[PDB]
Amino acid sequence: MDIRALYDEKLTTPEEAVSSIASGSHLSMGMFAAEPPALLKALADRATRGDIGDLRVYYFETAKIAGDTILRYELNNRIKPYSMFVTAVERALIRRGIEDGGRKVVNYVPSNFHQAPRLLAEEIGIDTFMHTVSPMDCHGYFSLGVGNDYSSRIARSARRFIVEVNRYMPRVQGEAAAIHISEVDAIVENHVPLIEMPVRSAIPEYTSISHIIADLVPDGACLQMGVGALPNLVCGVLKDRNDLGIHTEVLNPGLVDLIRRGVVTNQRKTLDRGRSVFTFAMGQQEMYEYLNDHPAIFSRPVDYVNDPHIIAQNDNVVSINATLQIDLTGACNSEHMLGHQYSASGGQLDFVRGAYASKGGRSIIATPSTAAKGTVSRIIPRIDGPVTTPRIDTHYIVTEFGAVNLKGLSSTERALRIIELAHPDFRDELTQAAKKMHLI
Amino acid sequence: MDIRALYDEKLTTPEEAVSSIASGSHLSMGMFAAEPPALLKALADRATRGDIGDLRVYYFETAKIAGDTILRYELNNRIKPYSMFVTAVERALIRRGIEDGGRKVVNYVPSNFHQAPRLLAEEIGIDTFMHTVSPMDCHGYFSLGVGNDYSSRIARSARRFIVEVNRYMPRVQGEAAAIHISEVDAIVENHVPLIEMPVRSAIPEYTSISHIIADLVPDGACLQMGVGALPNLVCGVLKDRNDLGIHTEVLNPGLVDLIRRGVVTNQRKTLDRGRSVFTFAMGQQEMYEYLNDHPAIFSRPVDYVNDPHIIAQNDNVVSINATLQIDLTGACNSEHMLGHQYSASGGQLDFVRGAYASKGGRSIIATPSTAAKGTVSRIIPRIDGPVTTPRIDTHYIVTEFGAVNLKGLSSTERALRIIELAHPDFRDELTQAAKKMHLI
Repeated sequence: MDIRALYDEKLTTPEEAVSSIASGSHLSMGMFAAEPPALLKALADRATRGDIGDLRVYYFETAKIAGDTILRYELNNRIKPYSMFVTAVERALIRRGIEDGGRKVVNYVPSNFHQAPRLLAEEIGIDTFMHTVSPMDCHGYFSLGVGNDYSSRIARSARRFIVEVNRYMPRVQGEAAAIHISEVDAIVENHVPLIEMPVRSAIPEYTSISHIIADLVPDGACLQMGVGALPNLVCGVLKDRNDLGIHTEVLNPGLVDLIRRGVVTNQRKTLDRGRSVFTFAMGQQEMYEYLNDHPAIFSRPVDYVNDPHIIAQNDNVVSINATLQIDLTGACNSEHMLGHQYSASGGQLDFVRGAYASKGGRSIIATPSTAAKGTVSRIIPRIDGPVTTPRIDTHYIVTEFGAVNLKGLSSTERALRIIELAHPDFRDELTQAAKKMHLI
Repeated sequence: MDIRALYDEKLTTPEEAVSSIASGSHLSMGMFAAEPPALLKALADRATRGDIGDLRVYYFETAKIAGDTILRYELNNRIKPYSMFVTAVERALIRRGIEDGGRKVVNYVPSNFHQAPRLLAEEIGIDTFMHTVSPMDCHGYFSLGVGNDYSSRIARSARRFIVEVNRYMPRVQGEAAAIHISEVDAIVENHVPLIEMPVRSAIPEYTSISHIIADLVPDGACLQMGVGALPNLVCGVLKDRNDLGIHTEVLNPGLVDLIRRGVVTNQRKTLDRGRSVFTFAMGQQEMYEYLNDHPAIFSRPVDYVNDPHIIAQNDNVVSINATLQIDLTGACNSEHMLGHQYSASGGQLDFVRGAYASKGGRSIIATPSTAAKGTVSRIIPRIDGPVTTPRIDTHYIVTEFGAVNLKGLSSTERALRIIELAHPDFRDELTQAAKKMHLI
């Protein structure tokens, strides 16, 4: 089996590589940084030329890469976004559509991220899959790098798999993370830095928040850190710990810093002992570079990583997630769009459930108590509509004013303890609302 | 070892049995038919005489026995309902309380039923547990009979366990279903028929619904279903099947009929092969008598039965649940009280999740399309507030007009297909609503 010959055989231009994708078919691509820019630019060009139509693209975790190519508003009639998370890119599209005669331009597909591999392969069906990969090694394998998720599965289930080789994509070890040249239909090469998450600055509230959380992290904790600035930054208060583990949905810079520092050994885990487990990674160049050939990091597919039964196997799980609002029932909301709920597709609830089921486990959902320079309360009477984390599932809630374990508390006990986590400026107003709702 | 000597030492009157329960303590009891009428009457009398106070009662599945005695409105100032399900009994109390100067008289404790054993025993803590049991056998064991649920844990974890022996309570085999006299603190005897779930008349829509559902059940299916005329009718249609299995939260007369007919054999199950598994039972005298000493019926605790990971290990699970409303997003609502959501505490979602995870599994949620002589649609634009089954979890929905599998469908595809399950009188209005909501 000659790999070098197979490679040359499949190597081609972005233009020719995407030239065969059928109108009326289903396409998917990797998450975030994995989105292949050369391939997506060439696909967008096809649409611009009017050479493809009715192409449904099903995907999670949008990046400017897709935002600026296939997803551009002008192509919305030809490349139809079947978005499975609604992010800043989709929010902008949706608002533009509303302005343009109330046009629906984003087709949200409700789902559980943890079920994405089966949903895409079996319910939806994907004909073409495209993903950035690390360069082929001397045994004929590419790596999915920062992506496993549903990507490992759809790379195989799709009729055609097209890869974009990028020397900047780290070579990552993981379950089905390695792709043999024989599993690939076409190859293009494009060496450019991976897209980064924005770096964010700490706010004063994070000191209290991080301090409160630290007191809640037991010896040998097995960490998951949710998306957002808060869990990424709170991670740093654990610099002084030892023998921590990682089993997380998203691998972020804060977690990788703990690995770098030797804080994370993974020696107290039941599953994947000795290796930090994640399903996809987002960060900056320093983090991406560090992942390359790292023998103590191991990606796994999302249907493993985000299975609460699997999460719970490891003792002393600590899940730290952020939210946008907490209401007086103890329900939480991470959705930016008022009156909508797309964020429930995320893996937050998987870890809320999984951490609580872990022996010695704790789920923490945290937020500053206010927004807009202290003028807006993030502790509210009642969330408008369907929630992200239901009140029956919430475990620990934290603001800069303290922590409350909600499990086993009555609705009266909950409302009273939650009001005390609000900023003093709002407690009277919240107490009256609770009275009106008959929560107390 | 001398069990008759132990029985005689522990045997007492209901009045004496409940006399040492502390004020300001936590009491729990069995579910439904499990509630002990003589003990509960004696406890209520104790409150009436002003001899106990600040007694919190934590419980699920209320029955007339509880409503008639301890839960009587007039005793609300001494015996505090910390209800974990809100049923007809609590709805009546809540409404009466609002009328009576807007008083809060029921204190809902949000939870997952599947976590009840741990929540009651650990976060909440139970000082006294009371449960009706079958007569002591020659080895010194009583059976919890109709109830396992969280009862088998709390009978052991409560600081005192008081039983009410009733020869009408069947001797049921199960995991931790049998409790030795050495584990019982006091005994009273009260032989009276168990309370029955009322038999309700079928509505016309159930004929079509039971056939659509039955068409979705293959031979070898492993069934879970609720109580009522509809499930009874479904079981009626299923009388022609073979080698069905049972793994259900509640065991009902319909399922027991299939056992009696030899339709249910449990030979195709992966877990508990050969035995019908349930966590509590509700029905009529004929069904209760049938459970007595049945070697092929096996109760198990709710943290096993309602664990989606456990449910999913059996192939071809079919979960059949009812709902009150379905909205155009595919979310379902089972809560009777407008604007509120107490029904999410029930096990419906456990089985929605577990059935989908099962190999060949299907979760079905069914409702007639209208209410009130066809004047009100049960298919609605949008549920008012938090839901029972989230749109991200719904699998199959059914009305008298057919069935839809929602998995993998966009918001537009869902709305369009769901409207076709609504009564013709409402389809135009629902389509308009869908457009306004920007679903389509």
